Amino acid sequence: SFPEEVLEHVFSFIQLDKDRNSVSLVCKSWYEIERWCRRKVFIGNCYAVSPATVIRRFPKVRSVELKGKPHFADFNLVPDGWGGYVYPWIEAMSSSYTWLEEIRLKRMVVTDDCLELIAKSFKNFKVLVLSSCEGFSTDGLAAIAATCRNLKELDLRESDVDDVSGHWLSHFPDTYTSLVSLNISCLASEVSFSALERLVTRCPNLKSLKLNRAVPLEKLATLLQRAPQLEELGTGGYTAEVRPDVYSGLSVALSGCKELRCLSGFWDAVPAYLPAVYSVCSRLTTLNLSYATVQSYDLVKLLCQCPKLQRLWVLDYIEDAGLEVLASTCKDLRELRVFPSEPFVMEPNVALTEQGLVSVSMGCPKLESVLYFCRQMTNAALITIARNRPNMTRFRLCIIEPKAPDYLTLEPLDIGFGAIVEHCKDLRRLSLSGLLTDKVFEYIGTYAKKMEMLSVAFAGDSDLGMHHVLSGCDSLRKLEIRDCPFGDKALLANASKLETMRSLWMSSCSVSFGACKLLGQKMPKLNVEVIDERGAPDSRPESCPVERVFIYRTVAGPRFDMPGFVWNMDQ
Amino acid sequence: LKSSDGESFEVEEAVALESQTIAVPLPNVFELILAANYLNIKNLLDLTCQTVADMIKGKTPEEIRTTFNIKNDFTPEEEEEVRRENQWAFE
Ligand SMILES: O=P(O)(O)O[C@H]1[C@H](OP(=O)(O)O)[C@@H](OP(=O)(O)O)[C@H](OP(=O)(O)O)[C@@H](OP(=O)(O)O)[C@H]1OP(=O)(O)O
Ligand SMILES: O=C(O)Cc1c[nH]c2ccccc12
Repeated sequence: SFPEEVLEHVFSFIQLDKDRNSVSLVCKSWYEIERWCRRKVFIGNCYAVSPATVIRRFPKVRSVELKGKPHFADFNLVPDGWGGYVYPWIEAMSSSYTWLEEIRLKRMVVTDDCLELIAKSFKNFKVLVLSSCEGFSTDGLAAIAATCRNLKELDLRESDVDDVSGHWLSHFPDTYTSLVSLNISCLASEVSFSALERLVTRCPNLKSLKLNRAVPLEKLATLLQRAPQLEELGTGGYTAEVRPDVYSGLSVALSGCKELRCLSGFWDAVPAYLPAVYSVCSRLTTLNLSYATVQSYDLVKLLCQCPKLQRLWVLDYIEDAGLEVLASTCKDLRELRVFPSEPFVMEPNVALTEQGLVSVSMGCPKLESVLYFCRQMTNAALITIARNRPNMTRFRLCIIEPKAPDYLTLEPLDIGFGAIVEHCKDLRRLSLSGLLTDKVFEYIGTYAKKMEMLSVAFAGDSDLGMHHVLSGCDSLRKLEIRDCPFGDKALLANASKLETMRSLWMSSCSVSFGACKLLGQKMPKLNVEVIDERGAPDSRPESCPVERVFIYRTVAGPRFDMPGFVWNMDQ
Repeated sequence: LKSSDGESFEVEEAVALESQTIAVPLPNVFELILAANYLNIKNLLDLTCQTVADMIKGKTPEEIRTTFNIKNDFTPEEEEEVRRENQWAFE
């Protein structure tokens, strides 16, 4: 109800994607003012929309975030070459968003050409996050280091980089001082240590430093003395000859970092050097001990010192006894992830069971996010967890043996997971495992009204199970399924449901090529992609199950970069 | 300082230089917002504008326009096309 100047100013105070979208739809006038002052754009599926559409709607963007391959790519189920190329995005933006500051990519293919184009088009470029990306080398890293004079973040989390050489880092010039966050943890190639040390020294705003394994433990203290303002540290290698002078240099350097809240790295960690980390312990909010294969009592010694801990990622070496300690000591714990050591061994190498998760659920009243890998489970334990933690928002349970029943009753785990979705009303994410019938899905459809993301493997009896989910799950945005006896019937019965979701993934299920064709006919605003490496789906009977089908809504239509093993079903 | 209704106001230089406009007849003094803006008083403008933004945050289009007395000038098709792009592409 105000001059255009005032509304624009009102909007500066609205930065959430959803609120921005609501304002754009109050009237044509607000639509117009908001397009023009929108700073950030989040594109959760890069094939849901074209670069040209984004660039013309939102001409003044300074921050973009893009995601490519679906999650099951992490499990090696999307073959190489499938797609997720960011180049076209960067080419379109290169001439349009001259002022762009941030690019955050997740599971995209990013090449050295991409990186060079970024470096050269965006003078004010400050933030590059490459999360689980692939396609580039240290040469492309070299171009960013040499050219991006304003760079504040270079974050490479879990990317596959072509490790040509560690020389790229020494391309940051001596005039460069603006670095705030560096995560080189995925790099195998050794960086020039003195180049690194000189970079840390000349960068006073550096707050997060996550090293690669090739920085040895004995060099860590030297870097820390140069960056006492650090809030996050990921160590390099954590192994050395056990020596007083080495241990004490490390101890002093770390206790000189008074702002440190987050610790990670710990590769090859030797128990003798873990204590250097103790002065920091009392203020730590995140600990990632995932690469540390030290044993339960050693983890317990550390964790006793960590009353403020909010996030723990640990190996199952923690064991139930360790988790019982965690539950006592860490009352502010929000997130627990427990990863398998030895997942390709069926008999337990560690004493980590349901009881560890039970203890934590009882003792940690703010615990709301779980990823837990174990070998056995009971419906009784799941029911206790759900009752204790009605506040759970993300619950991810992976029992190592597919289709393992309750180990005491031999019943499916339908009832235990039923209890989770029944008692945890704000549960937004679930993944399942153990023996499960169609009944679990019926519980899910009935109770999981807030669930946004569901991952399923080796579960269910028939299409009625998938039908319950599509029919009942009001907030569903992502459904990913492998190896379940789910076919044509639920998929076609619930076709318009699919236009309310980001995507549906099914691999090794029983969805026929005929069903895929039909769904593509019926739903032209869907890209229905058959991903199958046996050759043309035409060369087999229509009734034959496809290897994989990936389905997603889009306003851009069929994509232009499908490889030879991918077919779109649109007419 | 003289207001638009002929009234007269006694303030000091300190208080009066907070207006970049003033910095005296003010023939133009939601009404507060118009006032911050016209007088170019930066904090008051921020403060009023953040308050209005709070009236928006978390509301759907219909309610936003309910509260500010705005009428829908999108044809049904237009509103369909924008909501879809908003949701499919940008959320
Ligand atoms: O909101 P989405 O687009 O559905 O993204 C989610 C969300 O990550 P964001 O922080 O990008 O919102 C999950 O995060 P949480 O809500 O659990 O904090 C994250 O899970 P992780 O915590 O394990 O990072 C998950 O990533 P993933 O599916 O790899 O586990 C990712 O979903 P995407 O797969 O679509 O990016
Ligand atoms: O969520 C995870 O990463 C683990 C998990 C547990 N059950 C699953 C089923 C399918 C895919 C992943 C999982």
